[PDB]
Amino acid sequence: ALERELLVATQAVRKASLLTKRIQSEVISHKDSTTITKNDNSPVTTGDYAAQTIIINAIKSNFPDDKVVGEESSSGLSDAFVSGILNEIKANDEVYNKNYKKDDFLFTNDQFPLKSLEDVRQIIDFGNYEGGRKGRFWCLDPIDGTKGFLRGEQFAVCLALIVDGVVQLGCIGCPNLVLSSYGAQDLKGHESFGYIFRAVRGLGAFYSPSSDAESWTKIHVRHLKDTKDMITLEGVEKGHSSHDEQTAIKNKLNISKSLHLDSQAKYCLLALGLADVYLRLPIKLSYQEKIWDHAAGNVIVHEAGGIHTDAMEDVPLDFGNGRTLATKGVIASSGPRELHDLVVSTSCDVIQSR
Ligand SMILES: Nc1ncnc2c1ncn2[C@@H]1O[C@H](COP(=O)(O)O)[C@@H](O)[C@H]1O
Ligand SMILES: [Mg+2]
Ligand SMILES: [Mg+2]
Repeated sequence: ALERELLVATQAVRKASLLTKRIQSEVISHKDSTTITKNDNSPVTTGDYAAQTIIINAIKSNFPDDKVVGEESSSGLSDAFVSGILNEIKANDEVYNKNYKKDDFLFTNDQFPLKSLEDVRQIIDFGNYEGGRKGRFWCLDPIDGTKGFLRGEQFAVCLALIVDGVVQLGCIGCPNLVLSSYGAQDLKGHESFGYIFRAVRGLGAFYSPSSDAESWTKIHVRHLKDTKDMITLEGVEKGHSSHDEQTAIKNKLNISKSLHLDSQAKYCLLALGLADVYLRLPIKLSYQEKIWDHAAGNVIVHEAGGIHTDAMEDVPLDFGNGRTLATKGVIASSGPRELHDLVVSTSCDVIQSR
């Protein structure tokens, strides 16, 4: 089920994963001409746009009518900037086609050739769908955790397919994820551009070194019994979640181990069974989480046997509400239900105690 879509997603993320891994230090050193500030003061770089261009152009070459909700827009980009996006794509093509070309797979075609600056603008702007309750659409965060990317640390390339408001397929590239950093083993070929994790609803969750992406290894959450032995997953950026209220949850549950890292790589480590609880409580309750920050991990965690809800009500996340989630905060865990509900009710109590 969804065979073609899974192959398209996997290769699109794979090619964008090599580009963003390759760019990381060039964008950092040259963080005066490749980094733009958006209306909410968040950063956007040549990497974010190049990854969006590669993945939407692969989607459209294979599925010409498909709808895409992508984070970025080309509005306002100068020609000079868009020439830099094209150049990075072509430079990545020269490295990528030497080693990793996939037989019988097209990233571009006659209709969407990805040759000109106008092609780049058009492709980026096919990500302007607003989502919603009915029908099939793609959901894309080209670089999830751009601040992690700019710190030379973790970031992810995230794509999902949503159908009738439910995530059916997810694919997350984590180009800089080294599993030895945590407590685990790294697989053959992980060093060039990290790992790809993926899942289709009902068919399990799997991963592979990005450079391979042919041999897939099944993953599953772990099942620890005592919260005192568990490990939390939290972001690094203090403005993305309430770290002090997450510390209160940890103290109440006697949790003393925590991993901080940017992006939906966090969901991948939960799905691999390397940590137990992802916490993301909101500092301000007016914030609405973007669907592209959670859709790919939602199906991956579900298929790995975990649970995924908001941070207060303990209800499933609804990916049919448009570009954002109407609930407050996000919490995911290895389950079971008793563990998950203990974490979420503790979160609701801490938030209500403000
Ligand atoms: N005020 C905020 N609250 C929650 N998430 C945010 C906020 N500002 C930006 N983000 C998201 O944080 C995501 C990365 O999450 P993370 O790396 O886990 O901290 C980005 O893709 C942004 O959409
Ligand atoms: Mg951004
Ligand atoms: Mg992003």
